[PDB]
Amino acid sequence: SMDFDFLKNLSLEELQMRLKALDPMMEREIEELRQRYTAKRQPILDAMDAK
Amino acid sequence: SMDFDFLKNLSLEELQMRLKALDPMMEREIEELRQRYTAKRQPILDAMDAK
Repeated sequence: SMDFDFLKNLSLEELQMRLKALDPMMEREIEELRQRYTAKRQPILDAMDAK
Repeated sequence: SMDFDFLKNLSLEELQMRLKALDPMMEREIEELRQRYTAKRQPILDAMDAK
């Protein structure tokens, strides 16, 4: 793949660092997702309150 | 919003159903994040293997 073609040009140490960064990056994305879902919830709550 | 104007129409029962559905929806999106980040590990590992 293109990603492999790019990554093969990096040092081993850089590749090790990139591998280790994935889990914390994913965890931050999950936190972002939770914040986006508060904004999905709110209009529904607002509509309930307007009935 | 046109979305809010839609939601205001809905019965309380319909709003409750939508609010409750957001939980499995968010969890499904967390599962997709897991898949996306595992995609990402593979080419890194492949580039490491190739040294």
